[PDB]
Amino acid sequence: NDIQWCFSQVKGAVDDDVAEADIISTVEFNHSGELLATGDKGGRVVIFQQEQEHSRGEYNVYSTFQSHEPEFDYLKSLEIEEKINKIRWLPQKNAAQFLLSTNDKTIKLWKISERDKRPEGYNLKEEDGRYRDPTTVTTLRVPVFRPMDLMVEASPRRIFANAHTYHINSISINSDYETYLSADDLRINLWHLEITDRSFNIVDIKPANMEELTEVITAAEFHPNSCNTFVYSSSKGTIRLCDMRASALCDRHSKLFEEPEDPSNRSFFSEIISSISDVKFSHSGRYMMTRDYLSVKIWDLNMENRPVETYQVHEYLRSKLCSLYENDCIFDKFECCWNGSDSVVMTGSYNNFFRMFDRNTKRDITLEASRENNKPRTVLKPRKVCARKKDEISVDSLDFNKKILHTAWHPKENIIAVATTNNLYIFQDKV
Amino acid sequence: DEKVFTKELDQWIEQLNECKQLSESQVKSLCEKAKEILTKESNVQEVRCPVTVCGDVHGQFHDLMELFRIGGKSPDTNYLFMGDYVDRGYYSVETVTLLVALKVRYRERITILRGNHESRQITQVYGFYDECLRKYGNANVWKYFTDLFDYLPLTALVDGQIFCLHGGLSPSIDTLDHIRALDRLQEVPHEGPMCDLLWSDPDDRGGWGISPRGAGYTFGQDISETFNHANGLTLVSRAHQLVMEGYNWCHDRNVVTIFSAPNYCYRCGNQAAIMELDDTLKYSFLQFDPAPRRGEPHVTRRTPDYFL
Amino acid sequence: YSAKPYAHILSVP
Amino acid sequence: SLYPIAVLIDELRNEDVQLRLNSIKKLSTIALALGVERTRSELLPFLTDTIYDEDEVLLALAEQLGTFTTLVGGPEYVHCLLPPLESLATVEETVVRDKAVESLRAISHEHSPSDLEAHFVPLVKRLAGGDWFTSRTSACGLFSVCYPRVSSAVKAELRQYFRNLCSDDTPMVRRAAASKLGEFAKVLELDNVKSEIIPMFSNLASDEQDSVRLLAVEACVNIAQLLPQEDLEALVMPTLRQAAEDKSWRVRYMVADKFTELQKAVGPEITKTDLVPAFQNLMKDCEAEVRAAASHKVKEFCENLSADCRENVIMSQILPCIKELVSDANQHVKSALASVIMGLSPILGKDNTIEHLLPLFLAQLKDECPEVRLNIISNLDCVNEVIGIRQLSQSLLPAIVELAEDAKWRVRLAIIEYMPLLAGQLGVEFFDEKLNSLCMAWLVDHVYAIREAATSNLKKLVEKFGKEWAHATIIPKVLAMSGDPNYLHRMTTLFCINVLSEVCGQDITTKHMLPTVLRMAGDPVANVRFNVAKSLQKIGPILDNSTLQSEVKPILEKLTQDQDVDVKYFAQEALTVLSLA
Ligand SMILES: [Fe+2]
Ligand SMILES: [Zn+2]
Repeated sequence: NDIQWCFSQVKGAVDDDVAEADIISTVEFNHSGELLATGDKGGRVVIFQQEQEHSRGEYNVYSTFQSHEPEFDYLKSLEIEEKINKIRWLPQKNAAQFLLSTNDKTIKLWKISERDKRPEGYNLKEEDGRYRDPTTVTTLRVPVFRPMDLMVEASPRRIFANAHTYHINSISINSDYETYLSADDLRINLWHLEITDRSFNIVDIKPANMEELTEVITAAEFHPNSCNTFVYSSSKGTIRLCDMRASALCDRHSKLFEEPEDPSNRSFFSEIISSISDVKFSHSGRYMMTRDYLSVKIWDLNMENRPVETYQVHEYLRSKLCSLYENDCIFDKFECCWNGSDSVVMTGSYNNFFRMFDRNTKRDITLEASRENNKPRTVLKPRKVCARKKDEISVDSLDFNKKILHTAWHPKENIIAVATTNNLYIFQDKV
Repeated sequence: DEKVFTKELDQWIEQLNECKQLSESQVKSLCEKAKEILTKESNVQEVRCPVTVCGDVHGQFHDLMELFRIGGKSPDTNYLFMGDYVDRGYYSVETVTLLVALKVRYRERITILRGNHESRQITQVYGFYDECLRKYGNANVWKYFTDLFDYLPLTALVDGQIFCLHGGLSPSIDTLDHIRALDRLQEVPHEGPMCDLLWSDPDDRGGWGISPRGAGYTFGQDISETFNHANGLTLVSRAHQLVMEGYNWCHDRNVVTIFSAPNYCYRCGNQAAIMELDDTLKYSFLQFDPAPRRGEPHVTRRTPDYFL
Repeated sequence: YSAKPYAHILSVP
Repeated sequence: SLYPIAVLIDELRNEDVQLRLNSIKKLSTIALALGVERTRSELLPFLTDTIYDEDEVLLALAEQLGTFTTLVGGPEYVHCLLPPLESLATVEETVVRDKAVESLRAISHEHSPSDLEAHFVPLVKRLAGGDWFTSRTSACGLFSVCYPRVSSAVKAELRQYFRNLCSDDTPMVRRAAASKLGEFAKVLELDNVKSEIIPMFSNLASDEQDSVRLLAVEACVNIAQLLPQEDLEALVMPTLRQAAEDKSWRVRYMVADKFTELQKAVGPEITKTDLVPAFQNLMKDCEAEVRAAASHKVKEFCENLSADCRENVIMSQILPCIKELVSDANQHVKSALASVIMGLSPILGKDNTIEHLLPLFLAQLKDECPEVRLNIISNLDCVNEVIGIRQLSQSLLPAIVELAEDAKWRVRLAIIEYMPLLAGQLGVEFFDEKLNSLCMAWLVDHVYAIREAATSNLKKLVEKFGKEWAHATIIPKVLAMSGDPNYLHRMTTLFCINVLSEVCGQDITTKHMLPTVLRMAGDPVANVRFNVAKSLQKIGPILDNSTLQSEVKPILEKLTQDQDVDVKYFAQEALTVLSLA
């Protein structure tokens, strides 16, 4: 039945000192699954490598670097944050690894490589310990290579900057191994992975009169297989699927996915809670999952009028919408992810809770990412929230400062990474 | 020899014309000789008609080349810039270097005043220091240029009838003798007549006022009329405010604001203008658009070659 | 809603 | 003296990128000083796997390794260069990989066939079978250099390896295979091209990736040039027909962009039967880029049609589509059509041009876009030889006038740059009657760039129309600007005199232009005065030495006493250059 999730690892400070710069803002596995990268608010990217001797090894620190630095836009006299918005791994070209890291304005291509040898031997001097007198040398010696302890290097290969007027919210690589897209609030640009001085603006929904603004782009993503298909979601709860074969500019959407507005549950907040914060293509590519504030919707790419599935993440927050609006919690941008076989979907919630939904069995579980269970191979108890029986949690006792916004699934195994405000938890199943 | 230095300065000018910087020693020598030239110029410089009065360029080198295309090349055309040669631009270093080189080579043909951005604090905050550090790897160039900026004249007088300055009038300033009595060989203050002359603004509110800029005061039509009547000035040319049409009249054809940076901050989409004063004080405004270019990111809706 | 999360889109110097 | 070469060797380890780049660009000196055996056994192992990852350093190293055939010991030991290049063919940088592949191809020719089969073919097999798709991408470009010079068994192995590469999982390897398919098929036997190259070409042309499918058009061009005409219908033509109707606009754009090459390759009969409807459909395509690409090819495609039915095809099948392309919504489609529609006049003839092409010429001359009008005007050479330009003068004059007085000064500059051609084509009388006023009014434009362009235009017009026309028409008009109350126009007069003195002649310069140059030396504005000094410096060589010693020298001497520093400096420069003092 349900997967027996167990505590495996925790990475971060043992205290509650968030420091506001160590807060994780993105979690991502690579294509093989052995590497796990996290970016934080301070602009740092940390890569953990699975211990290789199916594979249930632990993750240890593999690399660390400063992806982005704080900047100042003199052109607008505004502080440009170094917070890492998205990290996307590229398919493995050679022995090195590559990723794309984006802040609000700039995308960077980073190469992570291992070096295990160094040059040895000198002509005009010794090994930097002393210099040699001129004319003393009468025999050339070409430097040789000698092994050294393995050390990991991270270097920025290409910078894609100054192309987005607004804050970038999405980057997505194309299946052709050649291009990718970056999407800010109102425009989607297409980049070539080896060209930094120009980009192709494929989508532009900026109105002529800015006081007539009604929609913004909240997420965008390429199809996992099809090289011509991509989707982008908006703050109105609609997803536009664009085909790049029809025309050079994708201003005319091929498909429009939107559910009819239910007049039953109308409220003052129905416009805010209907905004889509994340859209993810299934691994098979035949389904599409969108996350709004209160629910997770699964759409068949052949049916546009309604989703095929709808799961309610946290229904007990429906009566507490005003309170969540007062403290700006209603504007949180949660995420969602599929499993390897597109059968289970995982998303986050409040009070360090994350939700698993099984599509085959229609069973949902709530689990807690807490350090109080800091014992490896310990089964996580399911959690229940009461609107108070035994082992239940009252709604008014939930901590809304503890949000699980970023989660990742291992592309092949049953390993999940869950980012709380300051710690990163890695959970495995009972194997 | 004078001839060797003149030839070197010329070659510096043509080198700068394609937007490439100089060496640290070249910049230091240029700044030193520019200071030697400027230490003799009065606070209220006497400029002889005919002359082309230019507004802010704010480090837009290509728009400065467009300005030279519109109005002519120095020394054939007599120019008069009103400050703000740096900050908020991709090529502030090249722009200020070319302007200083032209001033040194053609001191009688080009007159450059001091803008509110010719300060050590402002240049560090708004990217001139950042740009020079990025292009050189040290703060020597910034130090030299900020040392030079102190010597720039505060104001200019054309034919004894047109008053050219960056900011505008000051409550503690009533006669050109008061302006000449100030000490301009210093950093721009946070208060006082010297700061007001570079931070003031015209306004429709009568009398003086409070400038939202944090420095200087806003004056009405009555103040400008009184100043013109007292000093016998036909017109006050002014800058430092962005205008979409390039040039704007105000205070009953007594103050004219000229902005010479088209597409201000590469985003405002405004027009630029330059005011040509003929042999008989006959003013005529030439408006121009940004010089065609691509920008460092060439973001376009036309399909690029890699996708074609 | 066009004020709290939007902000920077509508805000222009 | 081995000190400089020791410095060069040690600079290879330097942390400075520039020092390593300079030392890499001088590896020839290091290898020459080391010798032959030393380079083989010491320098090459050090260069085999370099730790530094700079793209420019790797590119320089890849370029250098392609010329070490002599330094390593000649063709006998040339295989010693295989390892250092092979690693360079694996890096993530496309340009470095391409340079390494080019160097490998360059040094493959020095291999003996035994060495080709013993060292180079194993290298190609290793790269093609590598675990990293950068190696497989690089391996696609190495098959054609080693195929012709190996045995039949090795040829079969290479063909199988290329077939495996054409079916690779990653799209980049398939793109590389599609790119190299034509040059590989060029060296295969015809039977193997029909038997093996054709199935790979068909499979790649129906790929899922658009970037791979669009690479099949060039392969179609290359393959069609090898097969006989009778085989094109059975083998090549269905793939081309499928490509012309492809869903992706990029494949159709590639088809339209290489339409003349396809027309030459397939031949006239297939062009009439198949390519004419394809061109008609491409000109009516729903994508503006495809329509523009097809519009660029109209003249060349129509010109190369078989002369037996060329006119009928153009007038009954191509012309109706051009008529709709004239009124297109897209600016660039209209510009592309305007840049080439002018050249259909010689093909059709006088009567057909008058009846059919002339309305299109008028419609494109009255277009709102300045670029369309400029493109139409720039290409009047072809029409001028079919129908006299006197018939088009009354329609060209309003367009030239509209372009010459545009609000945007760059449009005026663009129409200025074409003025000498229009003046030459339209004749002297028409220019004097109508176009003279425009040229004279350009010199007093507000924008200085327009004045300079008009000055150069005056120079070219003088060069074209001779000295007498310039003397009779423009010179009394350029001299009248000396009295302008604006000093800019006076300097414009001086600049016009400066540029005219080169060509107009010595006698006329001494008799007419000189009296005004010397007269403006007393101008109140110092700018005019030192421009007069520069003018006398420039036109000095044209004048006879007696004139310089008579009137130029006293004027320069007087200018050396001017109050302005610039006037004195430029007068002194003129005196020194002319050696008058
Ligand atoms: Fe200013
Ligand atoms: Zn300013």
